[PDB]
Amino acid sequence: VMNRLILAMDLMNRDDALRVTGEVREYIDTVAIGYPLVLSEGMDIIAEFRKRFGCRIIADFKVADIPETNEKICRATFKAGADAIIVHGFPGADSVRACLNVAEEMGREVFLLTEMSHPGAEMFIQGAADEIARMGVDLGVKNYVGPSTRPERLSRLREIIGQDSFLISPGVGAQGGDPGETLRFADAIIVGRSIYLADNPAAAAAGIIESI
Amino acid sequence: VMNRLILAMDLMNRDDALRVTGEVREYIDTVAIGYPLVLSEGMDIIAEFRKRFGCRIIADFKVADIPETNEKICRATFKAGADAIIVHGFPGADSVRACLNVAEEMGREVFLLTEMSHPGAEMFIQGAADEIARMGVDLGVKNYVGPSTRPERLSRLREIIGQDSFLISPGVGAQGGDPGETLRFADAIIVGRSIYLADNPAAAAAGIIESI
Ligand SMILES: O=c1cnn([C@@H]2O[C@H](COP(=O)(O)O)[C@@H](O)[C@H]2O)c(=O)[nH]1
Ligand SMILES: O=c1cnn([C@@H]2O[C@H](COP(=O)(O)O)[C@@H](O)[C@H]2O)c(=O)[nH]1
Repeated sequence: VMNRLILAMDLMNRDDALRVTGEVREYIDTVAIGYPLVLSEGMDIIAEFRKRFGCRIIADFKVADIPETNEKICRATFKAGADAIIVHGFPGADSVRACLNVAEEMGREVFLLTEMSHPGAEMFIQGAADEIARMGVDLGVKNYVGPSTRPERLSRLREIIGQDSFLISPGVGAQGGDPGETLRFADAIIVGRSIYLADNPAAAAAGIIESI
Repeated sequence: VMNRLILAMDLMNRDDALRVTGEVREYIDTVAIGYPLVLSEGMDIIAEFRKRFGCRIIADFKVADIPETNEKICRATFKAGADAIIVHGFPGADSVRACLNVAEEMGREVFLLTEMSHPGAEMFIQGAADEIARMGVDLGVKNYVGPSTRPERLSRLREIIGQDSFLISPGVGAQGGDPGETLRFADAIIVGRSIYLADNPAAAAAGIIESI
């Protein structure tokens, strides 16, 4: 992705989300849109962003349901125009396969979330993360999400998925992760608050890019 | 699109197509892939390009069949990963609507080809072009294709579709169209041979961009 930087657009109103995204578009061509914005403004916001900014959109929906429901969520999300969707791996292989099947049918991509960046991830997710990553490899997953806040875990994840897989990483800035260190292992970093809550989002994005 | 320039990749072998596209990727982020490449290397080439170059892909398939077949062609094309498809308008409204319905279902876009750039277009297409464009407006089409070789016709087309519609235009360079003049009316120009047959495709792309 451009400058190896993905904007996590978690503002909850359309006007502010459009303003900040437009201000940083010269530095970023990929935006992660999640439920905070979608549940506040509707799924139509995805197509609006894609058209207005000409950016790729990753739906950060952390899909985590049974196979049948996962298929419906993925279909609705790709119908809305998303280029990719983030899916949790802890619910198991059948749930991930359901997402992969819809992405195959619709010409889109699935990103498998393996270990999360927040403190609570140490309770249950971290202990299953290596196996979740190996499961992804076994299913043919080529895109993964791992934690900026734990570079030793990001390194282990990169080890399991190989150099050919694409790995993106949130937890940079506000959560404590460092851009440069994270990019030693991840292909791109996801940054939300450090950019969208900044007094000058464009200056914040430019500063992150210059630091790397 | 980046630099308002779209590469028409009509080489017929994968190695040469990948080489030229990689050489000009710093100048272009949108590639039109048509049947010369797809019928020679397979539909899988679309996903390969999208991944390898991170570019948007327009399938320049000039869809021109009955509604039922158009739906199948569009479904197969979007399944392959194309972001948009070019559809002929001369076969009529039902044929275009079939394409629009599949694009809506799959979160993608349809570009309506209204008047073609080659000499033969004067025989039958030119006389129906204004009505084909008006039909597109009536159907809700927002993306159009018009001829670089006839700027007065491109102007008339822009007049019918309005300033809000997106208009791209082939026939630049080899066919005689001028980049600058075309961009007075079109949002982006499509260029094939002037770039892909050049001794230095990157220098050719850079030269077009500097001229505008
Ligand atoms: O393990 C994960 C997975 N996803 N995200 C998401 O990535 C973004 C990070 O935002 P931030 O830069 O403001 O902390 C938010 O959308 C958040 O839901 C994390 O932070 N950690
Ligand atoms: O009216 C039209 C519609 N489509 N194209 C297409 O646009 C490209 C133009 O290539 P060129 O720059 O090599 O002439 C080719 O893929 C061609 O099929 C035209 O040239 N004219």
